[PDB]
Amino acid sequence: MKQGFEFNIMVVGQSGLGKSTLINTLFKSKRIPKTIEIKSITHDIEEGVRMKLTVIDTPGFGDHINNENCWQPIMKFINDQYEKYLQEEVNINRKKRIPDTRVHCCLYFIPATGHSLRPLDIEFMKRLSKVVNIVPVIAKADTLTLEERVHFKQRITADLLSNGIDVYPQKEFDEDSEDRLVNEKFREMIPFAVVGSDHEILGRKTIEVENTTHCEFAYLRDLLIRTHMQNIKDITSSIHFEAYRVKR
Ligand SMILES: Nc1nc2c(ncn2[C@@H]2O[C@H](COP(=O)(O)OP(=O)(O)OP(O)(O)=S)[C@@H](O)[C@H]2O)c(=O)[nH]1
Ligand SMILES: [Mg+2]
Repeated sequence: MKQGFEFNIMVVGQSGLGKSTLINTLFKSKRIPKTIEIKSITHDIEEGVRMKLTVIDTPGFGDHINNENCWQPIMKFINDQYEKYLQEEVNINRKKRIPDTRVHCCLYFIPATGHSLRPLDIEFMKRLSKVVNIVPVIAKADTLTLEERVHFKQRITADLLSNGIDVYPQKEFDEDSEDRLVNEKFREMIPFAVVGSDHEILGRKTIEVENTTHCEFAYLRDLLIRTHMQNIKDITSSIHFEAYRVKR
């Protein structure tokens, strides 16, 4: 006795940052081979209401000498979903609901270098933010100490700001004071410090990934699935998708 709400999360980042590991971690909260192709993974989860969660795994980039050929297949997948949705909106014969395969949210994995963002990730996120909602994440946050994590977060924040990378929740979309407070609590977490679960409590040789004090994956999951879910979709539709509609 519930209804199905669709939600699409895409993981993006360099090779071996724990993208696939986080996906199975995220689904198992309700050797992984090398990701060579873009794969969508869908499972129905009942958080009172049923949600049709789809997670899109992507092959890592930054591994070659030229990475423009790596930033292209992901941009095509995003726009193709924007294309598949638009071909059904113009479809005047269609009596049925449109299935939403559009990427609503996109996690971006940042390597724990402990320094400023590299030109690659900067240019990549600037492209992605222009066509989709990005949520930057500190890949393998267990790599860093407590002190280093604080310093790294402070630095990543400065880059997004200095490079004009608008991440969710974009400040230009805050309605009132109550909307801003909840959004501030989200932005203060960016970049989210996540940890993939090695075997099984979902732990990491030990580090409980579902613990809010050990890492921030528990917060990120609930915020994206429960708290910020509908707001992301609304911005994906009214802002990002309309930007695509006008271009074509
Ligand atoms: N220390 C640590 N290691 C992790 C974490 N998450 C994943 N790993 C390790 O990283 C390695 C790669 O995990 P993986 O899922 O392959 O990243 P990946 O991006 O899929 O590799 P690729 O798909 O981009 S080519 C695995 O050996 C996994 O155990 C994490 O949070 N902390
Ligand atoms: Mg992978």
